[PDB]
Amino acid sequence: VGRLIYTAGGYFRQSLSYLEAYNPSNGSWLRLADLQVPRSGLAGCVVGGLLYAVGGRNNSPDGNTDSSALDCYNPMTNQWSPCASMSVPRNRIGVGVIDGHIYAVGGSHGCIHHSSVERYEPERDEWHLVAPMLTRRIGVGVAVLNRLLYAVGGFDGTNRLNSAECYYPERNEWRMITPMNTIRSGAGVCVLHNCIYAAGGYDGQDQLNSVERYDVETETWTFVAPMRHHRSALGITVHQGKIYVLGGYDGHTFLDSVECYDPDSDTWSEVTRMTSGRSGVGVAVTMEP
Ligand SMILES: CCCCc1ccc(S(=O)(=O)N(CC(=O)O)c2cccc(-n3ncc(C(=O)O)c3C3CC3)c2)cc1
Repeated sequence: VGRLIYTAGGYFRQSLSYLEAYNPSNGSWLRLADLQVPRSGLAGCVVGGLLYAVGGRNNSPDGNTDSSALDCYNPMTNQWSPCASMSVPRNRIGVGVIDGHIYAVGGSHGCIHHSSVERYEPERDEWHLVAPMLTRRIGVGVAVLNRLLYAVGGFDGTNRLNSAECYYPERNEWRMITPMNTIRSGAGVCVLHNCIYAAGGYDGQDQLNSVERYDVETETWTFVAPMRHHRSALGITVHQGKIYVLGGYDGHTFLDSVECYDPDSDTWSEVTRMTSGRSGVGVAVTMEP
């Protein structure tokens, strides 16, 4: 009990500093301490009850600064603190956690599209590079299942991608997996039960409402019910056996919609609205502040 869905940063006209937390048990939203630096295209994650904001970019009227930052938010104090910075700026990043360690995957620095990957050790407050992906990927979806790290879709600088790959930590090695049925850049990627879900994204022509899942045992991708809204650059997380998607861009509006997927009924429902429409957020779940 007592866990909230935290959304950090995002974009609407410029990069945002908002930290806001949604309580699925009562429908309430709380506005919490702003990020020290506004950022869109970041990712969020939680280790040891602390919320981490990783990478992104501050797009403002006066600048476009890609972020190498790792910042940690403690719900017990409602305060952000800087942590060690990554080796390189990573906008449009994906992140995953294995065994208490944060993996930062891909992303962009100016016109550079990274294949590099690095791993953070909270105990030592240190990052170290690991093996790079087989593909350069920005707008890459990342998730962890069974202590394996997956990088899904994205954009390599020339093409949006349906390909996906998996990192095996004990071998420090990446291998391709079955590609998705749909090209997806800027999708929401998460894990639920024994599958990696890829929701939404941009296929090079349109923002998508379709959703597909990779069963790690059978190595197949299967479509599930589509979202109500087409969305790219959405936030995503899992809480109490359901997927939550937050915001994004539908080709017309920066959405405030939050939809929730129930795998037992294979249905999506609209559960709340953010306080304002935005894309490019980082999202994670931890205790209320
Ligand atoms: C263009 C204007 C359309 C409306 C719009 C949408 C979103 C934002 S964002 O600030 O959230 N952002 C903007 C940024 O960093 O370029 C952002 C963050 C994460 C992923 C992505 N993403 N997803 C799909 C694709 C794609 O093209 O394949 C991309 C781009 C190539 C990286 C974008 C701002 C404005």
